[PDB]
Amino acid sequence: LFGAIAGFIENGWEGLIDGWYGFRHQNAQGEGTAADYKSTQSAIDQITGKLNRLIEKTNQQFELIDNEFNEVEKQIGNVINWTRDSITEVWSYNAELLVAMENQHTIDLADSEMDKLYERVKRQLRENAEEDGTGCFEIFHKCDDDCMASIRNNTYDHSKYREEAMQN
Amino acid sequence: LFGAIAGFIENGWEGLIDGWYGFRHQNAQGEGTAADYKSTQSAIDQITGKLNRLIEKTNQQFELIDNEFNEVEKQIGNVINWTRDSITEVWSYNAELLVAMENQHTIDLADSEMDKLYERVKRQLRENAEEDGTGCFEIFHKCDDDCMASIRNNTYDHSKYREEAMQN
Amino acid sequence: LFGAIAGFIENGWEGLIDGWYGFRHQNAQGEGTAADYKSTQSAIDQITGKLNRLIEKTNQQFELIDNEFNEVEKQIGNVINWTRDSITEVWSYNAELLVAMENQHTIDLADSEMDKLYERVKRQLRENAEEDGTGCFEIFHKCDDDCMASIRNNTYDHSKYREEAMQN
Amino acid sequence: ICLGHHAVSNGTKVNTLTERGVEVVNATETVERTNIPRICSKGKRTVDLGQCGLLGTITGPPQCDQFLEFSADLIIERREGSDVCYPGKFVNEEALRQILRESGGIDKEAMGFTYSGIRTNGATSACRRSGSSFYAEMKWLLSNTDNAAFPQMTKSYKNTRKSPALIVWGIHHSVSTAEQTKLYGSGNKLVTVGSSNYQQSFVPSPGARPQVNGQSGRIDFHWLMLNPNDTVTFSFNGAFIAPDRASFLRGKSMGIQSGVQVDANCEGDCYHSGGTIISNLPFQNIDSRAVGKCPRYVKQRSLLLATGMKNVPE
Amino acid sequence: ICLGHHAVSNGTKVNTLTERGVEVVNATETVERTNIPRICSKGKRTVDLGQCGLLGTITGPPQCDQFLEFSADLIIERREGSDVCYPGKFVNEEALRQILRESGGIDKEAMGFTYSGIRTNGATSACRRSGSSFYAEMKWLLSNTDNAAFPQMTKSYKNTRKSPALIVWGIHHSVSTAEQTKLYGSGNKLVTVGSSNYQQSFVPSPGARPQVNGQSGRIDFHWLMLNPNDTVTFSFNGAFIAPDRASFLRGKSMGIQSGVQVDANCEGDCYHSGGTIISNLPFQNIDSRAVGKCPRYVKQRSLLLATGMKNVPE
Amino acid sequence: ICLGHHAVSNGTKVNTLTERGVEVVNATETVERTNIPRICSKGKRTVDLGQCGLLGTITGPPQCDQFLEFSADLIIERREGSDVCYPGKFVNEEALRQILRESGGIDKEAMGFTYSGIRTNGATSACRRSGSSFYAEMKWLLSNTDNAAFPQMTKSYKNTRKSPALIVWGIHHSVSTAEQTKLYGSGNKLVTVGSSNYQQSFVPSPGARPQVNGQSGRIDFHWLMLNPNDTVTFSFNGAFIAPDRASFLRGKSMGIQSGVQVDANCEGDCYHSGGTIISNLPFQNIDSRAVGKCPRYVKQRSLLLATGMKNVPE
Ligand SMILES: CC(=O)N[C@@H]1[C@@H](O)[C@H](O[C@@H]2O[C@H](CO)[C@H](O)[C@H](O[C@]3(C(=O)O)C[C@H](O)[C@@H](NC(C)=O)[C@H]([C@H](O)[C@H](O)CO)O3)[C@H]2O)[C@@H](CO)O[C@H]1O
Ligand SMILES: CC(=O)N[C@@H]1[C@@H](O)[C@H](O[C@@H]2O[C@H](CO)[C@H](O)[C@H](O[C@]3(C(=O)O)C[C@H](O)[C@@H](NC(C)=O)[C@H]([C@H](O)[C@H](O)CO)O3)[C@H]2O)[C@@H](CO)O[C@H]1O
Ligand SMILES: CC(=O)N[C@@H]1[C@@H](O)[C@H](O[C@@H]2O[C@H](CO)[C@H](O)[C@H](O[C@]3(C(=O)O)C[C@H](O)[C@@H](NC(C)=O)[C@H]([C@H](O)[C@H](O)CO)O3)[C@H]2O)[C@@H](CO)O[C@H]1O
Ligand SMILES: *[C@@H]1O[C@H](CO)[C@@H](O)[C@H](O)[C@H]1NC(C)=O
Ligand SMILES: *[C@@H]1O[C@H](CO)[C@@H](O)[C@H](O)[C@H]1NC(C)=O
Ligand SMILES: *[C@@H]1O[C@H](CO)[C@@H](O)[C@H](O)[C@H]1NC(C)=O
Ligand SMILES: *[C@@H]1O[C@H](CO)[C@@H](O)[C@H](O)[C@H]1NC(C)=O
Ligand SMILES: *[C@@H]1O[C@H](CO)[C@@H](O)[C@H](O)[C@H]1NC(C)=O
Ligand SMILES: *[C@@H]1O[C@H](CO)[C@@H](O)[C@H](O)[C@H]1NC(C)=O
Ligand SMILES: *[C@@H]1O[C@H](CO)[C@@H](O)[C@H](O)[C@H]1NC(C)=O
Ligand SMILES: *[C@@H]1O[C@H](CO)[C@@H](O)[C@H](O)[C@H]1NC(C)=O
Ligand SMILES: *[C@@H]1O[C@H](CO)[C@@H](O)[C@H](O)[C@H]1NC(C)=O
Repeated sequence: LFGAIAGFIENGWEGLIDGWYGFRHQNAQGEGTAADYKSTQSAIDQITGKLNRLIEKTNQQFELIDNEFNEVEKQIGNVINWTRDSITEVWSYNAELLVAMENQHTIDLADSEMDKLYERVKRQLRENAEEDGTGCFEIFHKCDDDCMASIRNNTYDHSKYREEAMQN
Repeated sequence: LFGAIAGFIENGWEGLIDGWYGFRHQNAQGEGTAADYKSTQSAIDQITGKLNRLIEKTNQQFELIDNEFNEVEKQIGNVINWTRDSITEVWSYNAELLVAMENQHTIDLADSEMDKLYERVKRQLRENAEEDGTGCFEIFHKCDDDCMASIRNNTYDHSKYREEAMQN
Repeated sequence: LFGAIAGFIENGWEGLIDGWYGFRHQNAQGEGTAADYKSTQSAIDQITGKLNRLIEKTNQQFELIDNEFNEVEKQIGNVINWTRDSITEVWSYNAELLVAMENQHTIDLADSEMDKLYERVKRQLRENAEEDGTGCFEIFHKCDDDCMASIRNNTYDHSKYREEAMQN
Repeated sequence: ICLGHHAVSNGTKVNTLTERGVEVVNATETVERTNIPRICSKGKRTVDLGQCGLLGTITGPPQCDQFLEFSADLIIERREGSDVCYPGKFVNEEALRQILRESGGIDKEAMGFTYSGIRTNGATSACRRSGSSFYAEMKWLLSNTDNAAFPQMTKSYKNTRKSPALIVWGIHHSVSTAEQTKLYGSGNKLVTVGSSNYQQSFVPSPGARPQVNGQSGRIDFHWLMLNPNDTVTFSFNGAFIAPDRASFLRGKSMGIQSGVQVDANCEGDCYHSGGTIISNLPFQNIDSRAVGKCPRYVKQRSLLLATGMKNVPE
Repeated sequence: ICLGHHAVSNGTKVNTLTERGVEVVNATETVERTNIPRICSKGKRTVDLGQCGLLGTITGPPQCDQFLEFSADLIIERREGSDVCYPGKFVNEEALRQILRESGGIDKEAMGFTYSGIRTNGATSACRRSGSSFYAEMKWLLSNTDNAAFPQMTKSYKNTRKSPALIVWGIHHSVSTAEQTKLYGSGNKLVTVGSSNYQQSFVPSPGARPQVNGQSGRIDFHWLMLNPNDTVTFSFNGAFIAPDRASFLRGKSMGIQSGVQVDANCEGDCYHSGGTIISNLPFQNIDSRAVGKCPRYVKQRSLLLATGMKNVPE
Repeated sequence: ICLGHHAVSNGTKVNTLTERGVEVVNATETVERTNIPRICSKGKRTVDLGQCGLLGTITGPPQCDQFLEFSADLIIERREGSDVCYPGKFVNEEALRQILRESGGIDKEAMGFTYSGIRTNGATSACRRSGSSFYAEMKWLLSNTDNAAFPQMTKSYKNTRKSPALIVWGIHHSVSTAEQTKLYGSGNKLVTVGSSNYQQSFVPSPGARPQVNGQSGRIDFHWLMLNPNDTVTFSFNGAFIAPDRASFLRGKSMGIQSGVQVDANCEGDCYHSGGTIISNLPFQNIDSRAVGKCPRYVKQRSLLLATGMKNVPE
């Protein structure tokens, strides 16, 4: 667990119907919420990869060894039942562990996509801003909706707006 | 593995009998060691959650198909033994992998609770202090036992003691 | 996934035949590529630990219950085949999941060794340099091949070269 | 600037390695519970035996007159099915069934047994056609007159084919020691049978059994498989139901037992008695004895796989 | 300020995916090794057969006189147990046992066979009571005089119940062809038996066997199950141990074989021959053939689950 | 300064929990496919039966004359092998084989049966030595003259050992009722056999079977195991192949069936019919029926375990 989703981020954005991860800023020119494709998609393409593994085919045919209309001889009957139940326990165990294991990893890799997004944006901004600590970034140079869209698409200049925010 | 416990923290505090994680400061007013509930508890409540999964009941009864006082016929005898040993190998394999897998994750999630605690406290302190690099934080404004207890309970002000430590 | 290898590091160094992880600097005295033992070794010693678990012996002998030269009676024949195929499905399932699970973790722990190396070197340098954001560190005090070799072996002074880089 | 993640009003509780009942954004089912109550048989050559029993297709009671040479990819047995007109049963009957289920159907062939100095047209009112008849692939051998002896005959048949030949004969067990003689004359009757693989022999056992189909006599049905170029010989002296034709397995098939209708509108591959399991899911909680290409049976009714992240509301 | 984690002097070595012998702070056992050497039977209706054999409870030798109609949730067989007074055995004996183990006990019922023109009080010194006796649920049918013939009798019994009726009969194998005639007169003796499900017949086989319990003769015990409304008929002429009462399964139970005492002080659900396994652990390394509600047997003696973090001292 | 990781030109595609065909730096195989086409038998006492059949080693046809008392850690059966000279077979033959495979070899011992008033040197041209001979461990008992009766004899043998004794006898099935009398006189022939564990009896069954090895008669081979201090008795009157010597299991072994050569140059522990599987890998895709100390069979041809990191080129 990477400590982000249900970590230092106390809630989730139910207003975000556009994707899995996104940015919500607050400058002067009003307000707006967005969405992040490359973070949303990479996590989506990984969960999708899990179902494609789960759903699988077998050319492994199985036949009858029992008879429902005419009960087989008891001795062989019980050996067959005993064996079938033994295998049933194995598959019930396997199925439970698989899902538990997969779910644990699914959640963690999703939380590991939040932190992976975060820290890279934190790297774009250099010393031109500082970590608020609760998933937010406190800037000391006012950025606009033309400049905000330049951070969303990884084009913000990590220096050509720095010296101004340095004094502050 | 998150690289903390047996990472950039070379030892563990055997003096810490109060909890799993805690703080050990060193200002002027003497010395003291503490403990952190929310970090200790969240990790404890996760390990506890693992045993509750391990310990489980079955309404799956199994009967005899063998006879210890009077050996069954050899052919069916060997088919039964062969089957029992086949299942025994499966369960021995399952049990070994489960424990190995769980232990790997148990350790890692514990180490992932150290790093999760750390980085959040590092976020509280803002630029008012800097990472020593070995699990310690070098402050450039002297904090007291009334102020230290304000960092332990997440109440320290991330600004109203800053400007002083800035020059230093 | 820790987001480093195939993360904020877009490529790998095919020129690095010396180890798994290393440093590639660029000061004035020319150029050079290195390798990092403790990072390479710890990851190597973990992968090695995985094969030693995989390769294992059994004093579990299995006998014949079938006959290839003289087919057994059909009823017991089919019960035997049915059982053998049932176990075959279990082992094919186990083998596939094991490898998939191990491979997932192998990759992630390797990526978790990059990030573990990185952040510790970032801690050595203190405020005497800043994160470029793409796996590189921008220094504002020129370091030499005698000084570079002091960062490689964890001996660089995190202060006795600081004040100079501070103004810059 | 601030970043975050999506969330929903009502999420889905799943179980993990460490938790139980943790809500995620979205999840999918892993265990199949939806059954279709018909035999999905699209694209397959199907044979519904109905009233004919599987073992009947070899001996040929009236019910199986239309199944003496069937051919199938899929074979369906029915509860009302029956291998028998004149009361009796097969020794090693279930092995024979499992053979026939995957046989892909059967092909008959005359063995060409000829009979001198005996009778051949034995019949019964338990096997009705025009009136009293008998098994179509068998022959009720009998003494010439309404009593008298039965010559120690010996018939033989060589499998000239490349495939194993299903041979089947019958031992008549008369109601009494009086009835046995009236049919085959007095004396210990002995039917011996052998091959380059087989080795056995049979004696009748007269005596009163309860009436089934109106009869107190029984017919033991026995069988063996004849390998290519191997020969089988029937040393007998009475109380013997002679094989008229042998059988050969056409190829490959699957056999099921069911009580639901056939549907050529849907395609199935995993079957059970209550219908067809069409699913891509790895597991199922419908029928542990389902056969064909099936998901694994599990005890659990439901196992939800998380297809989303943690779900935390404000 | 500095932060860290707890540690201990002596930790616990566990094994991981990548390591082997890594010390953690605390760990717990997963494989059960602690056995209690008694049959924990608290709250269950228990029946210790002791000297009585399970199959004896149907035929009724003196040992099983107190078990002719038992009733149990839990059945314990004992090594000293015995199904027999007069030497002999059951055909398909182990199937019958597995039936009786989960029967929840048995209920007897008179079949009401009446006998004219024969004897009925056959006994032996192998079955002692007052003096020489016989199986309590059976009847040693015999010729009227100290020789002579045995009329071809025929008895029948219909299961008027809603449950299957356990029928059991016996074939006496005399010491010689002299002894067989002295008991049932000369000639080939034949016991035939049938139902709407069953089909078989039996001949004695006189000859010298070694002496068990003091006797060289043997008694073959055979059995079949009668479905509701189905009828069974016994066509016989001698060498025949007649059933006096039939049996019905009370309900459900479990059967074990053990050599340790019963303890109503502890509650068990997983049993084996050396006692009871009381545990919540998922696995066990005690007895691979343990039955009931048990953890899975594993070869490993110990598998430690980490319940703590890495343990690193100064 | 900049840090990074190594990479290669051509990497290895592996599969993960979430991906399929992801290239890593290095990977290793987990499923074994490399077979060695010989029986690796270094360090083991090996016995190649060749033409002798496993069951032959008890009865002793000419092929098995050199195997009447063998001793092995490893036993190899061969396709050309045969348990028989005079045509016949064993009842419960496969159980007996599985017993002999793990027996560690056999030790013979005279039972000491003596014969008065009969013949003893029965032979056949199916068992050639000097000329016409017989099974070496058996005895073809016969009537004194070229006809006449056969006295109701009775032989007995007590296992004075600490181990179970393998007893084997034979029932001769003559070509006809004429041949049976010419050998053992007229009348219903009966061979009865019992112990403190066993209970059975045998009748011959004359009649024409096809010719195998040149003969139309057959020999049923039967067997039982005698516990220490237990006694076995043979009440018979003809049509009977007497046991001359009993057998005892030496210890422990393993039995395989193969068609490839023996190689004392390599050491094996997992065998199959096409050779030896030498591997440390946990799984294998070679033979599902491989026996010994083997990796688990899996359907998959290959499962690559990543032994390196993600591989990303420029
Ligand atoms: C009290 C009295 O006189 N009653 C007779 C009554 O016997 C008779 O019924 C016949 O009963 C006999 C047995 O006694 C058989 O059951 C006859 O049935 C058939 C059958 O259909 O199977 C007739 C058939 O011709 C026979 N076939 C051959 C080849 O033998 C079979 C055969 O014997 C048995 O199946 C073998 O066990 O029996 C049945 O007609 C009635 C009618 O005749 O008349 C009363 O007077
Ligand atoms: C050399 C000599 O004269 N010895 C006799 C000796 O035979 C006799 O012992 C009796 O031996 C006979 C066999 O010869 C039986 O074993 C008798 O045993 C019983 C039994 O207890 O089972 C007596 C009983 O009355 C019989 N019951 C019935 C219904 O027949 C059974 C029964 O026949 C067998 O169990 C069936 O095989 O046999 C036994 O008394 C002794 C004592 O009389 O005297 C010597 O002179
Ligand atoms: C038309 C004619 O006259 N042909 C005879 C012909 O019978 C005879 O061959 C012999 O055929 C008889 C059966 O009729 C047996 O098959 C004889 O074979 C042996 C054998 O080798 O097994 C001879 C041996 O001595 C016998 N051993 C004993 C102890 O009996 C066995 C034995 O009977 C059988 O194995 C049991 O079924 O039979 C065979 O010689 C030939 C040659 O004599 O001559 C023709 O005139
Ligand atoms: C085997 O199990 C079935 C149900 O799956 C049960 O109805 C049947 O009685 C059992 N067979 C025997 C011989 O006990
Ligand atoms: C089956 O295994 C048991 C021990 O579990 C052994 O004592 C017995 O001999 C085996 N059964 C047969 C018929 O080999
Ligand atoms: C069991 O499987 C084998 C192949 O593994 C096959 O050749 C054989 O026919 C099967 N046995 C029976 C009795 O169907
Ligand atoms: C819920 O889960 C399934 C599996 O991923 C998916 O097909 C479906 O679209 C999901 N619902 C949403 C919220 O998209
Ligand atoms: C069987 O025998 C015939 C005799 O003509 C021979 O031609 C044929 O090759 C044989 N078939 C087999 C199965 O080898
Ligand atoms: C050791 O492990 C078990 C399982 O978690 C726990 O009950 C016990 O209290 C632990 N000991 C300590 C140090 O608390
Ligand atoms: C059995 O037969 C009786 C005859 O009276 C009938 O009343 C009853 O319904 C039948 N029982 C069953 C099992 O249907
Ligand atoms: C490839 O993988 C195996 C297993 O780790 C290893 O022995 C071999 O040396 C590897 N090749 C390289 C690149 O070292
Ligand atoms: C078998 O009987 C003999 C008789 O002398 C006795 O000495 C020996 O102890 C017995 N052996 C066993 C297996 O107890």
